Amino acid sequence: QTHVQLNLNVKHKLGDVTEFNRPKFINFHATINENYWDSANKIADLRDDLIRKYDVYVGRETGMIKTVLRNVKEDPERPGFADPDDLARLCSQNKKRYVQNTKVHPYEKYSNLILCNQFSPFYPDGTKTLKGWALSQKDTEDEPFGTASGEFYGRYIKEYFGEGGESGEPKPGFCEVINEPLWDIYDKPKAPKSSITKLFEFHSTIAAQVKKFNPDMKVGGYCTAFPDFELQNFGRWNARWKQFIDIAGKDMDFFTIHLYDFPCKDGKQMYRKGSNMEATMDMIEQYSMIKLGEVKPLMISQYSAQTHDYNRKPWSPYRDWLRLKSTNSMLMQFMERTDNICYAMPFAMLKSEWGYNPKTGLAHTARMLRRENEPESFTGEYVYSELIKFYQLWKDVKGTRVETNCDNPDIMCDAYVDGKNVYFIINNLDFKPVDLNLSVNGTSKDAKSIEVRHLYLKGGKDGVPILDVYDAKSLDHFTLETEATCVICYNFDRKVKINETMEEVKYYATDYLKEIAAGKELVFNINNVKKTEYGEAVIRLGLGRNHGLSLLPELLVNGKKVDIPDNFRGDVQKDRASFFGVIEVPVDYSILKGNNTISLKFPDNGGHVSTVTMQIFNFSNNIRGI
Ligand SMILES: OC[C@H]1O[C@@H](O[C@H]2[C@H]3OC[C@@H]2O[C@@H](O[C@H]2[C@@H](O)[C@@H](CO)O[C@@H](O[C@H]4[C@H]5OC[C@@H]4O[C@@H](O[C@@H]4[C@@H](O)[C@H](O)O[C@H](CO)[C@@H]4O)[C@H]5O)[C@@H]2O)[C@H]3O)[C@H](O)[C@@H](O)[C@H]1O
Ligand SMILES: [Ca+2]
Ligand SMILES: [Ca+2]
Repeated sequence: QTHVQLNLNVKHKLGDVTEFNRPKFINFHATINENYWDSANKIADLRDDLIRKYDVYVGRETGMIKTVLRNVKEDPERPGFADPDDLARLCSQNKKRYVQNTKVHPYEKYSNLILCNQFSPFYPDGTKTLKGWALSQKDTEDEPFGTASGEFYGRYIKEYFGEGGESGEPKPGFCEVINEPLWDIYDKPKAPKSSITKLFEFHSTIAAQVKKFNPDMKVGGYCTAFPDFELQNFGRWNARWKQFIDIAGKDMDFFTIHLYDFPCKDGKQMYRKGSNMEATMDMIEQYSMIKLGEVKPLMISQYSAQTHDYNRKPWSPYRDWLRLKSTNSMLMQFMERTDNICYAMPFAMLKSEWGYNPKTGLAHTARMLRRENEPESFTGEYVYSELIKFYQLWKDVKGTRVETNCDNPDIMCDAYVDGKNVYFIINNLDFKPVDLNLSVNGTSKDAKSIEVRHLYLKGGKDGVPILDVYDAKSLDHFTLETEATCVICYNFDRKVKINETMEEVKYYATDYLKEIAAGKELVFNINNVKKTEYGEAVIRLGLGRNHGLSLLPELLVNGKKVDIPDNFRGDVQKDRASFFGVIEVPVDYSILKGNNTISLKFPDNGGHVSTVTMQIFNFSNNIRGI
């Protein structure tokens, strides 16, 4: 059995973050004003049900800005620029419509918009708009590449947005430059394979133009489709994210990526959830520290699963389950880095009727709503898809984060205390059920009631997701299903007393990305580590190696041997072309100092140590009783 401990009197602080952030995490890729809320739905007031009743936030939108770009007239004085007057006119028309849409104004408190451009025709590669002109492709001293695209974006923001309600739509919280650009530039079928660094330069130019018109706006990039750093023996890292940080990092307010699991790509299962995404995120942070001297806030503006083998099929509950299980696991991992994550948005749209293709009968593959007669036909009124089960599972969850421990790296856990209520969340990265033994420490009182919520798959492949919700008299043991999540809600007679603190601090090494040779010591240094009397620690070894090569180096920390566990977070990456993941290594706190030397020695040749970082967990008192 796996032992899962909730220390509900011990605050878990990370930076200045001590609380669950519902807007940052419990959200979807929608806006309050899309017209799809207001027709063809079984529920008459769907905003009240989804946004208000479930307390769900928004959002992200790229379609309105695309429509304006594709239809705006060209400046007669400046070939390749949007006409400022016509741009102001189109934006004013849209503003007037927002101003008159008074029914949506009370929902602005649920909205913090991520604005982004779709790749085309915003990227100035010669693609013409519906008006027959292309954004300027110049790259001169006075007109650096992207000047016209940037001016369009800055003017759009200035002209369309107001300050809420009858003054116009609130300004976006975040402006991403461009969606998944290297997919179109380099990786898609028949891509032109034009310059990669030119796209990075373009980001600095866009940021400068947006800020010329809108001085306080936050700009970010590069909104990566598939951040796959280990490919070509880390040549992909070196050509892409490394260069983006070197070229544009200083000009970005935030970094942004997309993270998708591949549960079914020609029958293969290639996951990011677990150790792989830990390696991706650690590498961005570590190289940002080396080059920029600071970790940049990270946005994940689309995440969950891409379901290739089901993307030419009609809707099913099973396809929704594939998305659900990736969402829950990735969310837990983003919650662990809440101090350096500014926004994480599951890729689920409200309705996306525009994505229905009548030639094939295929609807959009990531919808909160589906028509009642799907999958047989795209007819009938809209009802919730199975993706609503995510928001049902996470309903009410809020409060001050408290310490949890689960002695199986395939089991992730977290917990939040909201007055009398405690939410204990447990997620399974393993591909079988896991029996859990639960301990709740730090109070002398038993809970008044326990509500168990368990989201799992019934019936195997092509089965259905089930959200079981029930009251329990006690919960000392619980079997968490394959890739499942539970949210256990404890209700107490009186407010829970939080009287200790565990402060987590993450430390980076002085260097990174070292080639592995057999028998050759690799030395990393992690310095200025602050210790207290009582604490715990985890060393984080990012390894990128071909299959068959050892993931069990000899590890010395300050000259002392430290064992590496056989088990790490998530799957062994069998169907991936190589292993890329962080191996988390508990380390005796007494071995650590302020300046630390971490030595690795492998028995075999090949691959890299991508990063070595360390989490320190410092206690306010002897909370373990050692
Ligand atoms: O499209 C017009 C429409 O856009 C709407 O806004 C879009 C904008 O923000 C939300 C909407 O979707 C986003 O784009 C994503 C979306 O189109 C999904 C599909 O639902 O696709 C995602 O990209 C996919 C596609 O291209 C890159 C990525 O993967 C690709 O698949 C590949 C496989 O085919 C292959 O076998 O394997 C490789 C890996 O090796 C890939 O997996 C492909 O599926 C998009 O990110 C944003 O564009 C707007 O709201 C509307 O008004 C209207 O403008
Ligand atoms: Ca990309
Ligand atoms: Ca990449």
